Amino acid sequence: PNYALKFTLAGHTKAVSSVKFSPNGEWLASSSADKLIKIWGAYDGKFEKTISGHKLGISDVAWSSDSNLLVSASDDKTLKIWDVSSGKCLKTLKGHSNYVFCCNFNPQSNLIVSGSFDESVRIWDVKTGKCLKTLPAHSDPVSAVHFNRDGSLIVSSSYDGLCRIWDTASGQCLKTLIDDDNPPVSFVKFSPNGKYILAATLDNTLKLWDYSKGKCLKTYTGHKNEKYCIFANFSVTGGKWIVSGSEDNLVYIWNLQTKEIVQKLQGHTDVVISTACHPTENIIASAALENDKTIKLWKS
Amino acid sequence: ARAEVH
Repeated sequence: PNYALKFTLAGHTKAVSSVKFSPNGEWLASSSADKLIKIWGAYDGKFEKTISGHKLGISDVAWSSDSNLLVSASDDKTLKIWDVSSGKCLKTLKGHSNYVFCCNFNPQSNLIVSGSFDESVRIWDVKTGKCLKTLPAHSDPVSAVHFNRDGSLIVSSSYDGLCRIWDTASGQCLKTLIDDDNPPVSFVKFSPNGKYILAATLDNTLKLWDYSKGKCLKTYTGHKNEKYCIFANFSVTGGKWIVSGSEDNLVYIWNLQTKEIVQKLQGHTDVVISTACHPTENIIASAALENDKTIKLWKS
Repeated sequence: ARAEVH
């Protein structure tokens, strides 16, 4: 690929924590330690609006499949469901006993899954805002949570070194994945086709697992990741790549099949904590920490 | 939050 810097989005007053493109490709949502969520035009990077309400820093924000809602996870121990068009906070999800770190809607956007420093994973009803189930999932902070293609499964990752797959309906632990070493698992998500799980560990490594067989199929290395929970993505609009931020302030792009690094994006002045891939165009959004505070849009 | 090391 040939990703080139097109726009730089300035606005957050503290480290950016996550960036996500809306499923309809129109917008980019960002969360920050500054307690705010900001919306930007996906193609022109034009600032759209700011959504406020959280009392402390935000670690994650995610879109509902129809692009109408957002859910955010904050250190104020709550998650908030927002109506993007009006900016309204529809519900504040209370239940976690410690910082909420990660969140996602299921495919039908009728449920939300969250991970917390309280070591649990919670499943919430979107319409009522009530917690339906609490899973005693891990023995250390939960770094990521994601639903599979049909929402029947949830994958979670934790500093305890484990990746676990849960049955959404029963809450039973169906599988625990871990390799020959036990470094903290800082991020995890299912692949677009739902067959695999991409997991990041704080030993500078990304791995693609066939969770059904419980085997590691690919390993991606070359970047730096030993301290922060950096997101990773499957880029599918053009070539099939793996994308991730790095602690050396660069965005890394690997060939998913060959595992070779195909490009490194330079420009940020601090750790690239989050990256997102546009659903239809070859566009990548990247966000950096405290010494940088900006979001960058790259196009190939 | 995510911006801080655990």
